[PDB]
Amino acid sequence: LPDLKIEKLDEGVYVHTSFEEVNGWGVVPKHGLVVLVNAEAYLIDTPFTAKDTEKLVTWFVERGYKIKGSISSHFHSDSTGGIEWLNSRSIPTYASELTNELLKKDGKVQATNSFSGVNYWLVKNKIEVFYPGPGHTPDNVVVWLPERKILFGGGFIKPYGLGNLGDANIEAWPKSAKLLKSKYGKAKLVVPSHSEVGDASLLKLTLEQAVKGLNESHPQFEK
Ligand SMILES: [Zn+2]
Repeated sequence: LPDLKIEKLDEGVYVHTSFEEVNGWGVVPKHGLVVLVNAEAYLIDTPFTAKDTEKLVTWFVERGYKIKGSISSHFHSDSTGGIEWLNSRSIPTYASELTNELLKKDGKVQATNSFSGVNYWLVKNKIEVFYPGPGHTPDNVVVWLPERKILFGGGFIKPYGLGNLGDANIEAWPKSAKLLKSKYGKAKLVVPSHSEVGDASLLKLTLEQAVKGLNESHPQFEK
């Protein structure tokens, strides 16, 4: 597996990329963010492993930016894998009430802090968590950075295929995607879990991919 990567996306916004091997297919990249706010650091999604989470946190902490919290966008391990490590270090972790209930049901360690409702400000004026409704999973949320107009979309953003439908709600996804598109059409950058970073157009494709999945009711390179 490739080493953890950290790449600048905007002033005070970094994409962290961690990797997981899929059996006989290959390595798949997972994107999250580190957002620097008021000279402190916040994780948007954790890496899959405690090792990568520790590497990521210590990297910023050593250099003078205290880790103040992490928010996980949904219950899947690619978003929550580092919660155990963070809790073990007394670093505040956050996830929605729905996400914590799914973690609990799945026998996974929960975030220390939860929230509910459509909007939740993790940092006032600077980090907003938004629940568009069920889609990729029943609990999926997105994270908005109003100062940079950057949206972390995570697994909800599926411009080129809905992917693993094991936990998806194909019935609700179109309505959720419509709501998200209407809410953050102003986004300059949209960050998906695996696919390439794009512009607000990703919100359109997702929507059309949702409405097209309903009807018909790792990446796939075969063509
Ligand atoms: Zn997922």
